[PDB]
Amino acid sequence: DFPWLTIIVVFPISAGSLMLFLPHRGNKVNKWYTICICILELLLTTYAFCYNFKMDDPLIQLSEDYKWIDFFDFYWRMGIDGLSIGTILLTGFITTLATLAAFPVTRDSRFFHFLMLAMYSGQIGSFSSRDLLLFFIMWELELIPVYLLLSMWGGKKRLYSATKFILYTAGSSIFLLIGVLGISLYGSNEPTLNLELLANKSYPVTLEILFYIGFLIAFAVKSPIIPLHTWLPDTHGEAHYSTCMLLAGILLKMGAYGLVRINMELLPHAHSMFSPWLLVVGTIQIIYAASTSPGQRNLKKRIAYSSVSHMGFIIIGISSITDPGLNGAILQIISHGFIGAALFFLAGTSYDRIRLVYLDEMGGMAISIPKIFTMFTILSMASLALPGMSGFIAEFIVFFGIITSQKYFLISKIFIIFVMAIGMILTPIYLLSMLRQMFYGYKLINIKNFSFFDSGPRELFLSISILLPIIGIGIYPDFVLSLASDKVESILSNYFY
Amino acid sequence: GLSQIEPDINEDPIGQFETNSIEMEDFKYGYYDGAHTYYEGEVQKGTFWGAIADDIAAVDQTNGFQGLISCMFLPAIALGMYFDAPGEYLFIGAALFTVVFCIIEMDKPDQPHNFEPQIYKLERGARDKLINDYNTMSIWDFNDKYGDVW
Amino acid sequence: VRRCCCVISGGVYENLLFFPTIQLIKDRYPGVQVDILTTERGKQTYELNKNVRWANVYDPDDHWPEPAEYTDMIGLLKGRYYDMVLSTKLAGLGHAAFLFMTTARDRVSYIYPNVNSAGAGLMLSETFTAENTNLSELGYSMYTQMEDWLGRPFRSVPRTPLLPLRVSISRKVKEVVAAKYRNAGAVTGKFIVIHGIESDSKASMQSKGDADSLLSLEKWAKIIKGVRGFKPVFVIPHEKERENVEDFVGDDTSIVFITTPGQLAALINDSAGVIATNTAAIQLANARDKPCIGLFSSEEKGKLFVPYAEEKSNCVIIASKTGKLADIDIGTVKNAMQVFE
Amino acid sequence: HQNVWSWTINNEFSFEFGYFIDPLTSIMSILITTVGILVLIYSDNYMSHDQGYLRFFAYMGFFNTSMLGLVTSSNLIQVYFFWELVGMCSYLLIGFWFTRPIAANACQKAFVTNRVGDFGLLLGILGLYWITGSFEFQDLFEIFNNLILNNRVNLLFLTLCAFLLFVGPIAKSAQFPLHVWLPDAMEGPTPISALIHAATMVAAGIFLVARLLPLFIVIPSIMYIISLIGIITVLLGATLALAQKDIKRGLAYSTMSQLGYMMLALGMGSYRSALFHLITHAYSKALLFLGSGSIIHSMEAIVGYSPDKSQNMILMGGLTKHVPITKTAFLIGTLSLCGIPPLACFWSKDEILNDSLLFSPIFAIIACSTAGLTAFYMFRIYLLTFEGHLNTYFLNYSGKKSGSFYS
Amino acid sequence: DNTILFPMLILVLFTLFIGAINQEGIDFDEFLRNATFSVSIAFFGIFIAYCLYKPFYSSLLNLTLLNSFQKWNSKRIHWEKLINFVYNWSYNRGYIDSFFKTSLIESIRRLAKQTTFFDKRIIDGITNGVGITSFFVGEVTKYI
Amino acid sequence: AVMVQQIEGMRDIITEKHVWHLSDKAIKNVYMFYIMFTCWGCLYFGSAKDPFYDSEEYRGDGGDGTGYWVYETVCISPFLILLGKKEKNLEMH
Amino acid sequence: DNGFWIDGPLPIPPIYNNIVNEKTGTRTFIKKGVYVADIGTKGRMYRVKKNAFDLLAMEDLIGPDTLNYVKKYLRLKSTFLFYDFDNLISAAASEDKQPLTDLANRLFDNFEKLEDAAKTKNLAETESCYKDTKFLLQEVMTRMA
Repeated sequence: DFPWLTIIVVFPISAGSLMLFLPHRGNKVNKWYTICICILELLLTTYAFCYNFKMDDPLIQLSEDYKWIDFFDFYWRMGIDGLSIGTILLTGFITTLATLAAFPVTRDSRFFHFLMLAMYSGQIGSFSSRDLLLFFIMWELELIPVYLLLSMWGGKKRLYSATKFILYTAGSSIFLLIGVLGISLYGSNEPTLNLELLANKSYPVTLEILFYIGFLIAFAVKSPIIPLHTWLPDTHGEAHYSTCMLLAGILLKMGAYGLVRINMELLPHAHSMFSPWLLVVGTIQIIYAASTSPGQRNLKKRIAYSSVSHMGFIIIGISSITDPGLNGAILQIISHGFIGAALFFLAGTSYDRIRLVYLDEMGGMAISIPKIFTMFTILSMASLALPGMSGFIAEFIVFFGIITSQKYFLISKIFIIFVMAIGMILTPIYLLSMLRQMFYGYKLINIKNFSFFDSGPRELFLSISILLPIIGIGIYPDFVLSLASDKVESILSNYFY
Repeated sequence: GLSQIEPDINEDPIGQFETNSIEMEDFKYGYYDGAHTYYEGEVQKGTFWGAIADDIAAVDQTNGFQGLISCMFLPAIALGMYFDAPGEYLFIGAALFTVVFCIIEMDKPDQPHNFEPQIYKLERGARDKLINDYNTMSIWDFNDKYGDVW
Repeated sequence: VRRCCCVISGGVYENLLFFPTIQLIKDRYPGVQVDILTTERGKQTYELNKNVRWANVYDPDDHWPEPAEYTDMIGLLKGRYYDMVLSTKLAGLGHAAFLFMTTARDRVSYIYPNVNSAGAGLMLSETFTAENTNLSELGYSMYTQMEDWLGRPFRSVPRTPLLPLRVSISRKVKEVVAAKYRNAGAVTGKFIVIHGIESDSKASMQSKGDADSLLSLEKWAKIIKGVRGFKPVFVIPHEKERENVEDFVGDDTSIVFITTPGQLAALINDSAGVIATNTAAIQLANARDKPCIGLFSSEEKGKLFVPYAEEKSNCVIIASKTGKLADIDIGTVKNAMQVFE
Repeated sequence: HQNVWSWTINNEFSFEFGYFIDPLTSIMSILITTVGILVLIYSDNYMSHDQGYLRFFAYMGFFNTSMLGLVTSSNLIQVYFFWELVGMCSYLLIGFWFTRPIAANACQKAFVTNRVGDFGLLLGILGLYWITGSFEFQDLFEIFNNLILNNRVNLLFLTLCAFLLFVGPIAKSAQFPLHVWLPDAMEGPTPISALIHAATMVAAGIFLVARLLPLFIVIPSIMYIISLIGIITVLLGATLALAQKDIKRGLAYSTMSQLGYMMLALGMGSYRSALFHLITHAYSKALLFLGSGSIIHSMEAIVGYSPDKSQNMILMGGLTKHVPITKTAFLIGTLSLCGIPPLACFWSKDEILNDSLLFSPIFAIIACSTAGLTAFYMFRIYLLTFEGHLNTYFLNYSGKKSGSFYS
Repeated sequence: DNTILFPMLILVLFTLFIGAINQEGIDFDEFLRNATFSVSIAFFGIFIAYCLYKPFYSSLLNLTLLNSFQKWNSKRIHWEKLINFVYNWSYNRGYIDSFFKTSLIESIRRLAKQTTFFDKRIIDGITNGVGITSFFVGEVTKYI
Repeated sequence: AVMVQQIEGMRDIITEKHVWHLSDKAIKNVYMFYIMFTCWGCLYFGSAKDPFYDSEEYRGDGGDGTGYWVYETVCISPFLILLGKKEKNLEMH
Repeated sequence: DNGFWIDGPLPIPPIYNNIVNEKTGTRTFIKKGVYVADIGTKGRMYRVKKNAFDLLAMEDLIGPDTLNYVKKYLRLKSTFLFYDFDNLISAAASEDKQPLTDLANRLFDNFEKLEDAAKTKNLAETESCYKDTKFLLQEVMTRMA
């Protein structure tokens, strides 16, 4: 009918490649050019999502297939699921607000905003592609640009974190390549790559477990799984707020979404073997990443471990073979996208205002920056799984998917729920420790001579714009469930028989 | 901040967990926390419209037209429903609004906070990118201090 | 060489006595961008060199660092592309691998005398076996092996000293320390620093080999009462001592809070006299030809930390007859009256 | 009436957010609305000399909304929703004076304690969806009458789930394990010391047990657990307030004792006497807290603003001469807590002991002993403040007043 | 001010009106012996508070008894332990706050330092040791 | 909608059960309106006087918009004063 | 069958020898995984009434551009009703068993017709089928009550 997803995906790069030299040597022109491009792309995404996306049909919509390389059977397969459209809209929203938050950047702002648009294309390419090797292309295409907007923008030891991240992510993308090679070649007669043609194959268990290992080592670092999670506290905690609010906002969700696409509905009989252990891993992950966070003096590494902790509920909902579990996983993907994005945004602006990082220093700054104080408090409440925010309904529907699970038995459900809900005691501890360390207090040397600037209207709009979906999803969760739940049944129909 | 000299290391790393606030021994209640300040009598008028429009005027780079369209945009999309149901007209108009806003945001003023940090030396008003198309001033090499005073 | 690292350690004192070595390096080769990977309290001293570039903070004597920090600094020394290292961290294997992992053409380091340097020669160009394992106990020189290697006779003369310890103060530190002592009861010309106070703080710049280096206050009260006042300004390492000093020597005495050695040298340059005990104040006084007296706990430590007392003709070195820093407090007053006017 | 709606309909969810208007709801609604209105009127002038004063009423309005949604609650989903929102508003109100770090420690503790309670509440309401598959109150009361006669449900699991469901009320009503949040919640304002407890929020921990009594009397060992927690925290509420030099902390420990009396009355199965005790306590101890705030704002003119001085009950001294209306208010409130029969509220405690003394020997004579202790420390609180000499301008102690007089 | 009194007055009206609430416990949802016993113990607590905290110039008790009170308790040795323990109880807050801030939140803080140690040193140690070992073997096989 | 339910213990219940939903199209429309609001704010508040990142506090000292500008600045200004000190010693202090 | 986490097929709950099915297949409104709580015969008898009351009070939900949620609530509460009728029939008194399973069959054929009308976004046929299924819902509600 019309190449929709293609002009979604290629448009940021094809519009940032119009900045070849573009002799305007201030940040104004390219800043406004690229925020205009990002708004245009977000509106294209919405007009695809509103008037050309049926929310009831749990099948591939806006499908589009070309022929790129005939030897690999490598197409340009594009497609939207119920579990992928939410991540696509989240990509649009969060990357748009990221380039909004990057308004004050002026170092090499042309290159910065171009790499932002490159990430903006690559993430939607990873979420919208129904071809395995194309999923790998758009996985590794959001690897160099993130490196370049992580090593030259943001963070003290930015070079260490950037090389750690790029080598960790490449050393896992090679496992992803082992997986796609295994499935494509040793999948069946007539080797293919189209996931739509691939989701109804045999894959005997001695080979399905091998593919599941090859893909779980790939997605275990992007959605951090606690053996392989050390890239995040260095990467997020030493990055700029505009990059970090999509490193946690949408880049962390591939790997959680991937565990749904190429693990949950492509390798179901092996996921039925591996999810019992992914459950224990996620339950230990919540506690581990909620107990490491009080260990961090740093402000931003605290929120990086917070993201490692909140990914545990997504790991649990994925390993919960249920409709509630996976719907809670997708809902937590989106909820923590908003939450972690805005939290890293506010931590970066707080560092820019205060120019202090550790929580031992940086005492009471609430009277100095009250707007930042209240937005950080509201978003800590949203991180807290507080009702009225999307975090609560996420971190409750995942519990409900546990307690209504047919896979697991009560002797295990009790232990799992207990270790999960200790997480919501430990999460108050670190979040309100951060709040009382960085905002509650009085420093006698900071009386009036500093008089820092408050949250400007731009940053206030950032935080409020990321808050309103959190509130709207806390008061009415079916802004996120209703676009996925039907598709979730199309997952679980592969599991019960 | 600046810290031209090297700062003094604190011999008391107060604690990994407890905040950096003063103790209750030295805390003057009421005046610090604002629990006994705000004696009404030093307050001012401006009842909720003489201080909203004052705050809008406090933070605004919008001219007559850009700004009027900003005030009339969201009412147009709000009346995109509950008055009619156009459809793609809303998105085409919103894209037109975004593009004309971005073309307008190629402002005649350049506001030197937009420029690089290395530009802030002095006398930057004599630099005029505001009027001079094709500036042709090789100062963005950022490896040597050229005298651009001409 | 073109870029030269330095992985030195010890704190304030040991980083101070490395300035002759760095000036030696910059005198040996024409242009050397020198860098220092030292501990905190050591970077501050590197305001006073005018021969260094970066002066990062590592604390190489940690032995058990965060692998994030360890790998960060390894990659940093790699990406700066050095040609010499010159550690004087005093460790063999383990640290020798840390210098080897840096792409350096000439790895130079000190070495433990014990078995801990089991395989340091496999990675280093120079060995420099040492003494006492506590190199600052060796005294002021502390680098004679490193110096007598640096600029050995290959074409020209070594010239290992260049008027030893030419420290140099900036104008901003001078201005702020001037405002400090003018907020005190002192005038820029006629005042005398002290910098010996009983405390528990690393800002007194003592040593790594001297324990009884800092003198009490009641004995310091008797010392300063034995001398007529040339307005002795007291140099505390921490504010907790201020209310102690006023409790001992009197409220009228003016106290100046200095912990940064750069601020201390800015105080020395404006002072016309020094009564320091074995801290960095003695060497900052011998720098810029200022008159010290230099109390010590023994003539051995006095000769070790001040070997060139016969070359400045003002630093009339004083010691204690017995140990434990119990000095005479009588003749020190006499030659203090002699030298300060 | 149970006017339920539908929140989400995707899978097993089928969530509702309805309003179970029962006698207990109606009690809680009047008890919230009346005391909230009066505390708002109180805070109109208590906080008029506050710099950040409108955010206090933002928190208070959200707190009243949250509690009114908690008590008007058809399913454990909405109960839980508004339970944690009450915890949020408690955090914000207690750390309302964020500048003072003692309030920071207070609010961080309060929310952590409420979430140690909400841990139990969550993995209890999920245990009830396991045992029953309900998420509603209409079905739970019609299931638990016959559920315990089946075979798959383990009675040990049922009492475990019920104890965890009670752990929430333990935290909100300040019972023995999670009682530490209440005497440290005085670092915020006094209006919140009237509304957080002696009012809506600690009344919520009693409301939940009163609402789940139809499925706690059936479970065998949970009722003794509730009685034991209440009888432990009536003496931990009583032996604590005997020597608290502060006014608000003493009233808070007295509240911690009266809430234990209510949990004991629920532990006796007395569905009505617990709620009458709650009503009279929440209209008496709220009065005492408003009187304490008026005492305090009378004392600020003496000793300036310092909670170690302007709330120190010892140097309050004598205020019957100066503030007579507040004297009568505090006197009526304290005599209502002591159980004075004609001009006060003895009959609630009369029904308590009448339904208690013929139940068990352990939970009767010690309850009466703690009632005597209640009379003692509450009248100490009254006497050290009101009856006597001022103890701050006293010319045997205050030399400044002497030097000012003999000019 | 009056707007602080008006809430107190309404709450006085309530707690005086609530004290008389043919009953409506059934509609909505040893009588004098128990009453006088409960009033006896309550009046006993009242009296123990009165004889101590009510001053002598305003107490309705007789001076001949109030002097014998202190005469019987002029030693203050058996009260110097009871009052001591009661004040220790009320000041240490039953020692439960100290127990929790020594074994529950300090336990969690020790556990947090332990877990971030395990993360930064010996599971980030492996991830960083991959790179350290690659650097080291590179320099070794470069110089051997 | 109206149902009377008998229960042995307490009372009768008059449940109502208004099962509703926002609907598939209205959910799309609120997504639409919120994205349009995000556009409006991203443009307008982006064209607002950002008071912090305009003054000589941020843009003066360094102010590139990074997070390493503080650390590289306080690592460079030591080097700049050291270079100026060497220039001063070049001309006899 | 290693105690915790039975693995492999993740079986459905069974159908115990009843004619409650369709005889041209089992049934089509069956949600695959739902945690039907094994309460007891009185509890099942009341939960039938509650789910039938839900499906009955689902009248407001029906309308244009809302049939997806109609289908979802239908198949959900009808799956609950299915398993509850299964346990009620399997634990019946053997004299009210046959009328009850015929009642369940003539109720579930109508639920199947309703799901076929709502999944296909057929609004008018959905409502015209909702008429007699509402008759049947009131019928089962007055039977269980």
